[PDB]
Amino acid sequence: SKEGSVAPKERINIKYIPATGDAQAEVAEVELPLKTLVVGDFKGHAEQTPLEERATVTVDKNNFEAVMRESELKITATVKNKLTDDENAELPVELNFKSLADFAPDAVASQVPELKKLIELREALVALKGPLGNIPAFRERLQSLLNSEESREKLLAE
Amino acid sequence: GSLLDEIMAQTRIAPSEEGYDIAKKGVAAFIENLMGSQHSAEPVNKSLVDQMLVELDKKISAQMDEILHNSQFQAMESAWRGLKLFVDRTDFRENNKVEILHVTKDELLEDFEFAPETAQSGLYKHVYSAGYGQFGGEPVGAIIGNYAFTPSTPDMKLLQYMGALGAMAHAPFISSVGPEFFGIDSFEELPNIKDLKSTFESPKYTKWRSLRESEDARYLGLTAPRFLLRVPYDPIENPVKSFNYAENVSASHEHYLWGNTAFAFATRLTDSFAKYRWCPNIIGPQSGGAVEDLPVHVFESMGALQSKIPTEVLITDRKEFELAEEGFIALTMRKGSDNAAFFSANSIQKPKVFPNTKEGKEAETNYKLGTQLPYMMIINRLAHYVKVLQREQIGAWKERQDLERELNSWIKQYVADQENPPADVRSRRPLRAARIEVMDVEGNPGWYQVSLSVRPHFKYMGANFELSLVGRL
Amino acid sequence: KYTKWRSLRESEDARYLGLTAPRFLLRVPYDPIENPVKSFNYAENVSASHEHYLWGNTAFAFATRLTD
Repeated sequence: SKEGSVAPKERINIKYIPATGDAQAEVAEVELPLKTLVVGDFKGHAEQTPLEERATVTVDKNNFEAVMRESELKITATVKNKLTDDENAELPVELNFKSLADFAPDAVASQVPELKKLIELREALVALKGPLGNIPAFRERLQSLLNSEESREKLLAE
Repeated sequence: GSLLDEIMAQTRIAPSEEGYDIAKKGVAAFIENLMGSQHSAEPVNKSLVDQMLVELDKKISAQMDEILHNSQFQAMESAWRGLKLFVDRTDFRENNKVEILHVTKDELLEDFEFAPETAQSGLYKHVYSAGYGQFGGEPVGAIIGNYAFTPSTPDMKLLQYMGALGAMAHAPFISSVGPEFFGIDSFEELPNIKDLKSTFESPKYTKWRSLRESEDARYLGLTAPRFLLRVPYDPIENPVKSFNYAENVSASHEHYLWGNTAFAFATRLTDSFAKYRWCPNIIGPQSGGAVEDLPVHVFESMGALQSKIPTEVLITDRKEFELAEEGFIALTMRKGSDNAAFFSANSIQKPKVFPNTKEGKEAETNYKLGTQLPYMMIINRLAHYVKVLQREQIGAWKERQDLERELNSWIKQYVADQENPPADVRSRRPLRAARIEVMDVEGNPGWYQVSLSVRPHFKYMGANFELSLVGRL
Repeated sequence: KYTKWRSLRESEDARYLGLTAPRFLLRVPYDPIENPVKSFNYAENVSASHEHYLWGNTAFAFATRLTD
């Protein structure tokens, strides 16, 4: 960290060392944004901490998916069971919401294990419809399964 | 192993490469339901698969109209998706921020019962001291109340402690009244009310008519009926991924995701600020009080094809004017479309009748301008700017003549003392005249009782149009 | 291997040191049609080794732009 210089003399000795600079820190009167405080019940319980210790979170369009994920909106309730022939049956659920698409029935039914087997039932039926009507030899062996009733029921349990 | 023979004869996925475990579950599931009606034909089976999907969707969507539409779910969906309607509309690039506070409505009155004075409460910490009462901190414009107010004592004690909080931090508390506030217990019978003035002069509302007369009620607006948030889903209009979901909405209109209109009224506080950097512009169907892009739901009525009204009642013009005199920010809906409008943002304060002197007839019109609340929001900003601007100055070398000048040369960029300026000069400069009279305090010299006396422009409300014919002229 | 390089770069007097380009070509190999020689036909058989081309040093060519 030393500039190469010459021996000093009656001749003039130019050297290059860059200087510290003068900033003179510029004024900037920033203005006040119109800040609102949305207050109200945003989760499914009553928090045990008193009000003077809990915090306010700032939400804009870019971080709304992160504020919703870190809230852990866990909605646990007992709802009516309409998956069987019982009218007086009930079925509690367990919900974990991390995005705005978790309100949609694609992700609500995916978090209910009684509905994970019904979408998997439908996905197995959409898979059937493609190769069903293309090969006309499927109905030829439906009558063979109509004939072979013993070996068919042994394979349905598997 | 005949099921393996059907996979190997199926030449699309025969030699156990990919998708052979899913299609094996497809064959075995269809045979278990095939015994209800024996038939052997693939194109009828292509309908019989579909006849096992329509009966399946009757099993699933009847369950997903019960996992949804629950009082714990829907009240926590409208309180959160309605926030997304407040985040998506407000332009955060145009100097806007919004704080989110988790309270519950029963906790909040206990928190005002917690402190002996409202100036030591826990909500006073988040409204005043963490925001406005803070060096450099951004101050609070308004408080959205995501509540459903009753006229009972645990909800008139809260608003008495929110009007006093709103008079300290200079921020009006906007929330909404419920159906049970009007005494109807089911909301769509509101236009059936034939006299709403006599309803409010009932002895059930003694803690309401005493709230209205109070001085700090100026910072309390209570908003509209309600508004719609989510269109119910449909396998053609708004589908879902890998599923067909027809949300069977019954005759009960409580199953629609009805939001709270303190969200939607604060949309107009902020979309007025994102355009003109002020907020008197909240009461215009073509001038900034128009809640646009509401959800609509076209369903079949008794013969005709109508639309579900996005606010739960059709507020007439006489009903809205009777709500305007009684201190309510009502939202009339543009009947037949997806728009709505505010017309008058009057706070709950009552214009006090002053005696018929020269000053009394004057000060009655002076006190009337305080209650209306677009005009509070052009002086709440003249309490948030001036608190911040005269906070930096502490410790300077100033005078009383210098104090008069740093304020008069400041607010006269907000003053357009002009009878007819253009439509942009009126809203960028919302004031019209401003008087500042700086005085002293004797005994302890150097304490300055100044009197900033602003004056606004005046909007458009009511006329007469008394038609006739002349015949010649 | 470059500890005496990354310590050269941080130094103050390294400001007066530029190190130039790959290399550049100087002489087209001769041809009895294109660039002939007097009273002789010379086809310079350039092999697959590209070291036989007259490759110059680009400190010549970068100082061409200092002077032009």
